Amino acid sequence: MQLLTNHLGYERLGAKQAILQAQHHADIICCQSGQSIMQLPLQACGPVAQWHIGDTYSIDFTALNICGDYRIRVGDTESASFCVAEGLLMQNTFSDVLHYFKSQRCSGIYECADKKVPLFGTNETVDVHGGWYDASGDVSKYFSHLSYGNYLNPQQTPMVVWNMLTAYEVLEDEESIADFTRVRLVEEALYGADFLLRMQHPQGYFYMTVFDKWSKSTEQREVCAFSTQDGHKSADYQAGFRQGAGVAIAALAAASRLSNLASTSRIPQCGDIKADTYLEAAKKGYWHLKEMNHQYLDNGKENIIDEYCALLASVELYRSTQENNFLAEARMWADKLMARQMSDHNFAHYWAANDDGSRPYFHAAEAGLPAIALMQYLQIETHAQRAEQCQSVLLNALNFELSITHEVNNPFGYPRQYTKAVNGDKQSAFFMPHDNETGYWWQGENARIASLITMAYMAQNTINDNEIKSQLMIYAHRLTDWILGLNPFDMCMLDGHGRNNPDYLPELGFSNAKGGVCNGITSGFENEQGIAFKPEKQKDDMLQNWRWGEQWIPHGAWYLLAITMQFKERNHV
Amino acid sequence: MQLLTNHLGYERLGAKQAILQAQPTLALHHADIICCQSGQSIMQLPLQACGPVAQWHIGDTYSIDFTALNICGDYRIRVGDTESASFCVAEGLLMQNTFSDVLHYFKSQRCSGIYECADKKVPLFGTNETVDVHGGWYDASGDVSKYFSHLSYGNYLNPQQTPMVVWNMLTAYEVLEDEESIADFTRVRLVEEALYGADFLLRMQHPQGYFYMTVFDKWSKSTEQREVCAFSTQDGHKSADYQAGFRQGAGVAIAALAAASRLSNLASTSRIPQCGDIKADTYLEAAKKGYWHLKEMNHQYLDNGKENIIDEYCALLASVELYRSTQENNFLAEARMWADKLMARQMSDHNFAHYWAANDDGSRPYFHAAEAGLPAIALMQYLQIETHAQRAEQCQSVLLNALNFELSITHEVNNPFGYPRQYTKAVNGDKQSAFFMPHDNETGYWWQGENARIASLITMAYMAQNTINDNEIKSQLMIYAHRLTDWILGLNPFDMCMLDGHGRNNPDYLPELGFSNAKGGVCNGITSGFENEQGIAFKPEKQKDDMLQNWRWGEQWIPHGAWYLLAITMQFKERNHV
Ligand code: NA
Ligand code: NA
Repeated sequence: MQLLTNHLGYERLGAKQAILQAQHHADIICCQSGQSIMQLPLQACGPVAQWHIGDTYSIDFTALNICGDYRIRVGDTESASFCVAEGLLMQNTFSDVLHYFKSQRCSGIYECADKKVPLFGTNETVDVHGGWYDASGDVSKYFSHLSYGNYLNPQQTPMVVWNMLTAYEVLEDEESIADFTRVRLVEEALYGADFLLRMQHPQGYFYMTVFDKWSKSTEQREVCAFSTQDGHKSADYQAGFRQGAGVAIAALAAASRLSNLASTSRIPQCGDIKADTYLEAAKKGYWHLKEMNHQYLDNGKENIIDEYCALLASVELYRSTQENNFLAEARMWADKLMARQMSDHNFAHYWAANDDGSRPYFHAAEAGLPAIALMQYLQIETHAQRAEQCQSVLLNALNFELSITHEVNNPFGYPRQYTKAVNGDKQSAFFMPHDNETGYWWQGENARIASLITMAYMAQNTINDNEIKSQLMIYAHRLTDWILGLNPFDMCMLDGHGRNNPDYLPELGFSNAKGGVCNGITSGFENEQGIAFKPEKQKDDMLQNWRWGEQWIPHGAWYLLAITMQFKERNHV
Repeated sequence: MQLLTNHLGYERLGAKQAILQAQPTLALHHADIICCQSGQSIMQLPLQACGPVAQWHIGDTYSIDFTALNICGDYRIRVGDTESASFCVAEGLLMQNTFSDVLHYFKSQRCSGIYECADKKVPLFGTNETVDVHGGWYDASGDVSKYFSHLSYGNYLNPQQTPMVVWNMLTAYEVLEDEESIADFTRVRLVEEALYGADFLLRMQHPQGYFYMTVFDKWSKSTEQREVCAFSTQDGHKSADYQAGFRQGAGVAIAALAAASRLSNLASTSRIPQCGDIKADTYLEAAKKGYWHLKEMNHQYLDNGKENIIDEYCALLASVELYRSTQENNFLAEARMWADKLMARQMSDHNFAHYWAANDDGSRPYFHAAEAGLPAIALMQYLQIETHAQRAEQCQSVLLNALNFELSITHEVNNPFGYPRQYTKAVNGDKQSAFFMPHDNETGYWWQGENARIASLITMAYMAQNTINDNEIKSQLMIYAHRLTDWILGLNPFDMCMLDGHGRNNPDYLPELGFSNAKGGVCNGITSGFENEQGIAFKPEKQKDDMLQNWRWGEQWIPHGAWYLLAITMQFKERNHV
């Protein structure tokens, strides 16, 4: 018998569960007392897919709202201690995540190299210094990659910037947040913004990547795109809306607006914030891609990823300029994005990746973004009928997430998805399919998980359905639990907190950093109905083991925004 | 009862203990060491009573010596029905588990953003000139000011700050050079951090040759208030005495710049990825210029105009490194002059033979909350260059006497935790031995936990392994170094690991004000009682919420991490020492 909990703890007013894996009822013990304060029943749950973890029971101790330290006991099996606190993850983890970013800033010989990096295929060198190393084992810097697969592009460095700026605005009205924390957060954000400036060519487009073929050599760093697990470079480095650039424009436009917030006047300053420079870059990049986008896409065709990224761009540009043309632009993108919601024989209201819905949208970094982008758009849409129609597509999208998550036995509340392999049919699953358009790529989904936590909390201020809001709060707390150690490996994936933190290749000097988040758990390597983390047969194989333990900056950025949204909503019952 | 252990664990070879806190009245007489994986006891051990400690009032304690355990794995201690937490026995343990995190800690504390923007044009106190002193690291988890040193008005308390970080990193980089199991990417990270620091040292040098003592904001976190200055007292009154004498960081800064200039001698330097060349000549010329300028001016920069032990250990480092980097006889003559001065600081009185004196007649003993291992470490550096047989033997006699003194004073009284003791004197008190520095001292306010001091004495105990010729002393120094290491990592009466991110009960500083401790960093730590100097305290109830006092315990400060990083690197070098 093992009692699994969130290794850190539970938000004071959140949904609260533990999972017993055993082949009784449960006590909740006050640590300070040593004595039982609740006695609760075990709800039986079936076996999960082919995870082969035995039967499980959940214990629901949501009603506990007393701040303290507690333990769960069943029989003579005790969980580890965990904490219940208001603002628990804000209080215990938010600072560490900023230090993680500052520790990952491109610096020393790499920063020196990146002042004079060549454009692939040419001898022209450009100054693209700044930003962050992408991963605990990769000093390359990315807008996105996997572009040659079309449907898999993750938003990388730009997403970190937009997430931090958006977190900063959310915290603006929080009295218990200190101005020094604002100084640190906006610094990391504008540091990122400054790199997004340097990644823009005079023509207006942004570079996709500064890539060294994973060599760690300064001489191999080049502005390029790249494809396959062999990292073959190409000259197709102009970033289309889905290849990072839409989110970069969105982040730049948000950055230009900081002087709208009272804290920006109050905190210490030096120089002035280059506000107009950010805004002009965002506008220029935007009108450039409305001219050039399709020519930058590998298959020449826009898909749901373009549409949510361009929606964020045009929305932020509208908030930052109040120019009617950007509201028209946002309406245009929102209409397209809403039309990706489609129904078939398996699901009502799933998200389509392509035009006919034959390829469902699923995304290991950012599955919450279609709904997130719609919520952002809802903050600006004053047309009552457009707002109403959008609310309903947004409600169906939230319902679809809950519904597919609950379709099958799922004691952990792992957010399920609708996927398709290249030689396979559409099907619901826990984890992304391994046979996809990249021909190799799949890994833990912590960023995707945190993007869905972010969507669930954002919905609290957006929708009207109190029942759905309720189920979202619960969904959000269990996805949070998974990342923080309530999973079958009893493993906290936020480094420096909880137990069993995994490492990457510290024997080779590629160690995971405190405050960072790793890729995480996948299906099995041979059995895609299985579950795995550093499975025995691949654990020592360097061509494969990065799928599990390596850290990657989008995980940390989406976790940062997730916990900031949790903090906003921490008292909404 | 409670079983206290190193929260992380024990280096595979050498001294290992746990401490039991239990009633005087304990019927039990043995401990078992349990293998976590199987639950089998693999060793059974006697309990040795240690007796009460000073006026700590922690009750009775017993030590459990499981040094004989060499077998890698996870274990716990059991006494009766009481068990300790689990811990690891591993070769290279702290290197494997903490080194990378301490480097990420430094990179996380680099001066950046608006503070970097301010420091490119910071005013010099009392003038209308401004200077570009950007770079380096924030001094503390609650202080974005940057320091060579401070407490200069107290004369005997100056701690080596930013410069010590750079010398410690460079010294660690060199020790690691012939370690096959350290990866080159680690070397890239460590030399980056060290040269980042050395670059800041260069910007801190005035064209005349002296270094600025401090870039200080009166603790305000205001960009405009930053200013090159000295300051004094707890109110931070600024002044124009910002020329750093040898003891005010400048001697260690010269040592660091001279060590930096030599990195091209190391095979790794050519091997790792390049982006142009390290500024070797620039560092060496600055070190020489700074050195000769203080040979002329030092006395004028000192608050009482008189050098003391701290000038002599810092200037011994400076001259030893300049000799190493130049091979010029000139610098070996300097180093010999400084060593002769430092050795003459060892004195005896009715309490202690061969204590260290801070002033000329030994009426004020040397004690130092950041760096008490430095007199012996400087002498060890010098022994590395001294070719003359009689000079070496005489210096070895003084060193062995100093190592014996630290072991004697630590073992003078009941001391289950092996806390390194020291010989102190309050401004209106007599010389006496103690655990913790005296609260009534020349500063009129300053005292705090001693982690950097603890790690400098760990560093001294491991450097001795390669320097001295006495096996029995080398052996008691290994034991001492291990217990010092335990204290920092949670084998203490607070059951508190003070390396943030590792172990349990990590303390914070003022996170509700946005001043959060950083993972990989080390806090000040434990002190005597606030009212009772014979007691022990860490965030005591009466002062825990008082901001004029609570910085003494939980705040992080960069000397602690930097001395911790060197201490574990010297342990790693000596890990196979049979
Ligand atoms: Na492209
Ligand atoms: Na001075």
